[PDB]
Amino acid sequence: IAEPTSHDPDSGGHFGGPSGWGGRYVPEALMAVIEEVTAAYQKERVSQDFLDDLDRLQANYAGRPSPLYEATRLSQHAGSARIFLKREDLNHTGSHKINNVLGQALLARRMGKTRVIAETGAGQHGVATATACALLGLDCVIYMGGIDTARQALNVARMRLLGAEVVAVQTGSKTLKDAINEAFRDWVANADNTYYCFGTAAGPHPFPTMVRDFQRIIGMEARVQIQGQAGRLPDAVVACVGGGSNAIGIFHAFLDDPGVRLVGFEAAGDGVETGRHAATFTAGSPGAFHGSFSYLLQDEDGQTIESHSISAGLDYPGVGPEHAWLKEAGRVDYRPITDSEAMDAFGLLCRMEGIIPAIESAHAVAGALKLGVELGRGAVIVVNLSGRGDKDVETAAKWFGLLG
Amino acid sequence: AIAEPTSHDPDSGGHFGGPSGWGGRYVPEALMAVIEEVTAAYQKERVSQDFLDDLDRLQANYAGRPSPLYEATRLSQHAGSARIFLKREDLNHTGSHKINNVLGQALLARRMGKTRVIAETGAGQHGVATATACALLGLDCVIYMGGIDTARQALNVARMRLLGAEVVAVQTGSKTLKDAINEAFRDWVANADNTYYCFGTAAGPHPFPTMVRDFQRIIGMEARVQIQGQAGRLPDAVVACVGGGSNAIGIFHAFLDDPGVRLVGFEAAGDGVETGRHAATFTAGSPGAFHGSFSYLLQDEDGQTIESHSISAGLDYPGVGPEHAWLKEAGRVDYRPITDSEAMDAFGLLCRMEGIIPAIESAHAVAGALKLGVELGRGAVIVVNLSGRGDKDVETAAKWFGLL
Amino acid sequence: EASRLGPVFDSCRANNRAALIGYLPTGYPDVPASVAAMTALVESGCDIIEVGVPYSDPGMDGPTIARATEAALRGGVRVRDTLAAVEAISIAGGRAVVMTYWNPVLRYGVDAFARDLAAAGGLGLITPDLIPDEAQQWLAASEEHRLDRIFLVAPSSTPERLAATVEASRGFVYAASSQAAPELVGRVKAVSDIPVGVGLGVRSRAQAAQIAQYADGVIVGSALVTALTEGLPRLRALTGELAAGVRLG
Amino acid sequence: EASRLGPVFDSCRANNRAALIGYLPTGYPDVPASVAAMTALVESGCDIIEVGVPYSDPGMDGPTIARATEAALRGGVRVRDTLAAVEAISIAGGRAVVMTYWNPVLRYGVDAFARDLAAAGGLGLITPDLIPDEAQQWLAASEEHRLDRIFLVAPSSTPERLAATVEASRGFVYAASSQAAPELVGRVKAVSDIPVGVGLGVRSRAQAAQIAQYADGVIVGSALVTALTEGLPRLRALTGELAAGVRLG
Ligand SMILES: C=C(NCc1c(COP(=O)(O)O)cnc(C)c1O)C(=O)O
Ligand SMILES: C=C(NCc1c(COP(=O)(O)O)cnc(C)c1O)C(=O)O
Ligand SMILES: O=S1(=O)C[C@H](O)[C@@H](N2CCN(c3ccccc3Cl)CC2)C1
Ligand SMILES: O=S1(=O)C[C@H](O)[C@@H](N2CCN(c3ccccc3Cl)CC2)C1
Ligand SMILES: [K+]
Ligand SMILES: [K+]
Ligand SMILES: [K+]
Ligand SMILES: [K+]
Repeated sequence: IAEPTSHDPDSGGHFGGPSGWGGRYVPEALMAVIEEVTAAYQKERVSQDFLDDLDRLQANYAGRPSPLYEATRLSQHAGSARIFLKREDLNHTGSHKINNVLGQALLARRMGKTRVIAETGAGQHGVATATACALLGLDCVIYMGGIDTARQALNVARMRLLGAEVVAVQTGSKTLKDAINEAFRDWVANADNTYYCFGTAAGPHPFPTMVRDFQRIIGMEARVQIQGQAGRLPDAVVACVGGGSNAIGIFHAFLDDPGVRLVGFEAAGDGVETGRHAATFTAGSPGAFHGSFSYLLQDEDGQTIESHSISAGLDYPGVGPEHAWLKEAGRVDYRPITDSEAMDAFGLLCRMEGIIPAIESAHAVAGALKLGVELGRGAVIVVNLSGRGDKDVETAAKWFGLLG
Repeated sequence: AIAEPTSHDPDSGGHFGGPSGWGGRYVPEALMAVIEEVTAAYQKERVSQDFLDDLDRLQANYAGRPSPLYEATRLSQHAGSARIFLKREDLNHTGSHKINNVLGQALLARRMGKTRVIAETGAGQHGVATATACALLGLDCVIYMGGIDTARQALNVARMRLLGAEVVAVQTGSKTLKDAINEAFRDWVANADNTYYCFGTAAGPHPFPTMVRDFQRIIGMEARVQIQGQAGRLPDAVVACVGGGSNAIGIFHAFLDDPGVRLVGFEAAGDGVETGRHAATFTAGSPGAFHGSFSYLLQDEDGQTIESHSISAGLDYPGVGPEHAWLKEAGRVDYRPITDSEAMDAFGLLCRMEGIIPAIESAHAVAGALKLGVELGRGAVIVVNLSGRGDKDVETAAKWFGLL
Repeated sequence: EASRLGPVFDSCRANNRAALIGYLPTGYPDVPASVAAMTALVESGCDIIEVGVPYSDPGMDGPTIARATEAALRGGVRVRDTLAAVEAISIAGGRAVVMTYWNPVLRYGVDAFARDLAAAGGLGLITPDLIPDEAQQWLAASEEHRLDRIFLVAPSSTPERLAATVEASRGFVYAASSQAAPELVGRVKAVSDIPVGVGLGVRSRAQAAQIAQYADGVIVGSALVTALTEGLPRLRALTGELAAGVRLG
Repeated sequence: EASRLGPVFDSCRANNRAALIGYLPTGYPDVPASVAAMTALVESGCDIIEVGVPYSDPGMDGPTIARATEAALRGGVRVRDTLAAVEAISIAGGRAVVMTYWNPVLRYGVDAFARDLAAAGGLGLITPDLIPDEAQQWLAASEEHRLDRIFLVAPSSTPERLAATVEASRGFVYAASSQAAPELVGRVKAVSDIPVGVGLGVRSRAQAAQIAQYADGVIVGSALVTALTEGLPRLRALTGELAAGVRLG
């Protein structure tokens, strides 16, 4: 039933020591509802009836398991390595986000919450949240940076058709980190009745662990599929890293396979030397940010440096604490991928395999091409295709001169 | 399982129902060489294990089959307490059932040594599917699309171009699906020796009605297994929307010899069948020859095609496939009209009740399922083909519900 | 026994020339003007008149005829106007066949349309989207009412299908479309002596002369529509030039 | 030994009055002007000044303070400017504590910042996003450098967490939060004698007088920034009214 607790943090939410990564950097005003969510999740994560409810929705409603497709036509552009795409782009709503949302929305229902709020950057987590709230009869309010509502407008409209109120956030950089700030403000004001459905493997305990646990299904399936299709464990598993939910979800099943390399690719925007990027591990340093102790882009006084990326889902100056722990431990390598590298990979996946990826996922495809050259002929590389690019079609068409 | 022919097949000339003469080949002699070539190649490869293996492999690992069957319990109160089961073709790669037929025909085009694939498209879903398979198999691709459909399905125009397909906007006639078919026909006549015509619906001259249905049979075969496993018995009714008839014939066919299973197709009635702005081919049409087959069409007293109108690009077609005309004459299937308003109501209801944004085409089938549930009563089991997802329709729906 | 267009082609081989087969669509730019234009074709040297039934989806027609037939339908042309045009042509001395897509015939009734076409003085039917494989009703109606049946062959026609198509035809065979046009006629000449009409976007006296050297009939349609659009006098002149070209060979 | 702010509250409770605790962010509208305004606070009867460190992502601040801190950061405010503000406040005979989000302290170094704040004359640190569960370093630096540590309690605090948060505080407990405010103070009094300050969107003398009935200190922040935005004389006037409100006799 439930997977082991080997890589989990302590009861305070710390990875790698009682004052290590993670924790709870929140006001006391939220500690009641946070302890309540932590207790609700601790109870339900070991309940077979809760796991049965989640499994039932994943199979018949979300369409799991997602397939594993060998993208043979990519091989010659990746040093003749073999690229396998974990097809989360085929999940209901079009991304991995639905995995975590289905678990948290069932939880919100088990707790008797009637109102659900969430932040969103690319709009995939917002759409998924609005999707489950429609499914379960919950009132839904999504917070989204004003810049993101303009470049992911397809998802704004999807959320509204699903009955959710979308609030455009105008403060700060008007992107993901600022939608999170407004969702935070909403939650302390409405702790009594509102569940906060957080979309990535970050934030205060228990969210890094709960989100990873709901995304573990990706890596569990992929580990079985790759052994059936390639006959062995992969040489590498790779994913893009914003807050870290899709990467940790596919990484986790391979953590104890000492021969399986793990690489996360973060967004480098114009370039890491330009100050217009989101390369949290490449250019950031440890600190407290958005309820956890992890890496973030911060200046000399500890003020957050605003991130930039063509990808709204990776345009985030922070990263989840379990990734910080895995980096410090040397288990996972994190590398930057630029806007141009991602869009090259985007277009290459389109014309070679007929798959239109999310621009977020294109960062992981781009990194796998580079990694395939490093590993060379025959190497088996599993790539998490975290979502499809319907939301990015307008942006991609302009980039490639297909609208003028 | 397309190697085994059924007792519902047409004769060698493509005629259904013996003396009634549904189907056939109403094409100029200039296409008979390639039409016979396509017919011979289909009959050869449909029993080749190498071909069946290639198609099964792509359906599983690339397209995401099987699609799940989902009991939409939140719809039950709106369907006379009947049990509505949604066959989730909206979760297929590219977002509709069209990929089933396209993967079969694109592989066949490759087997025949054709170097160029053309296709018509109305909603843009068949165009995206064709463009997708041609990018995967490295074929040149040209899509014909009516100028009105390029405007109201603009998302799919841009997806096709990103996939490397050329898109020709058709400005003649009604500038919709039937006019795109006229233009693709003219292309094939000029370029027959190297071009494969990947036709997207269950109409046209023999072999296309039978071949398209055969590639879509997988829907009903899966659904018949899934409903027996989930519900414990065969359904009381299987319903689907009907444009040319491919998604309906694909889910109907496995149930044809189950005499207790009602089969209901729902066609687009536009502004209403009494308004002359509809696509209710069976409700208001009559027998005749049109687009290579003898079937039903909207036609005036001299036999001129009457232009169809529907809010749905995919159903905006004045014809229908010949096997449906045969099934209607035999009384095996009933065909009923659904208006724009009825479909859009079902559109919004599915959004708010189940968190699924349907194609406006599929919303016609949901609308008819609701009315059939009130007919059949509590506990009746109704399987509905949810043919596609509504990403392409989000703008149209948002304007309809005033969410702009 | 013999075809209805037999005497016309025989008289052309005697006069050492090919037949001039002219197409005009009924109702362009209106029904009276089109009938006046078809009468002008008879007086200006057209041996055979193809009276075109305008169709709503004429995929086989080029842009000149497709836009003319489309304008005729906007003007309200009906199928009965084609039968009235056939009668006017027969009364004026000409020899008329009808070229139509098949669904208007189906809606009329295959037998009833052949009956009314015969009664109007029509001599045959050109069926571009009807192949013999589907021509059961039409073969019966063609025999009953003594009408010629002009099917189309194409450069891509297989040897088997070209033979079956020629065998099913009466009057002449329409060789629809470089050496491809003479090659197609030769393949027909190798299996039958039936006259062969060639349509090839003929526009000038010279082009008509070239085709007259190997074809039994020269088919002009798009150019006649283009001429009539300029004016009835322009149609009369172009037809006279085409009548000269078919006599040179 | 007693807390660095123990004397102030002892002197206030003897005078039958609450302490007036005033917040102003450093660098608003600029660094010199903000130090002038904090000086005026001391001159106008503010017993304790809360020197605010502007933060890039102040999730717990209302629109008034959030706009001010954004402007201060655009003007280039630094953490070291907050240490200079504490020096000036100590020099004018005032008493300063720093209110700050925790990450600027981590980037500075918890021990280094507690050392330099104590050196500058600071009396304590208010940590709105630091709970005692994560305050191991800060508890060590607080005892080492003799700084008060003001944690927050909320109306939603569980009995176990309120007791633990009160036990961890030195100086006073910030009771942040219309019957919720006195009920929260009562829950703190039931377990400890530590002074309790109340924040409540105070903007008038009347409200400050209502709070001084049950609270040991009246905390004002948003109203002071608003008054400062209008002008330094408006600030002194409002502070005078607030100083009158906290006094009962
Ligand atoms: C930020 C949002 N999405 C991030 C995202 C990411 C990055 O999120 P992770 O939490 O790093 O997995 C990857 N792929 C897709 C398709 C995404 O949409 C959002 O939709 O709110
Ligand atoms: C016309 C096409 N659409 C038809 C369509 C239909 C109706 O086509 P059928 O062939 O009748 O199934 C139903 N559902 C969806 C999602 C569709 O896109 C097209 O995409 O070219
Ligand atoms: O007090 S703050 O200004 C400083 C603190 O870092 C801010 N974060 C950001 C929001 N957040 C959070 C994230 C994911 C899920 C749930 C939550 Cl509560 C924790 C607190 C507010
Ligand atoms: O001769 S026409 O003008 C009258 C006839 O209805 C036209 N249709 C058009 C469509 N076409 C077709 C449809 C689907 C797949 C393949 C094909 Cl070839 C056959 C012929 C040309
Ligand atoms: K990041
Ligand atoms: K059973
Ligand atoms: K069940
Ligand atoms: K129809």
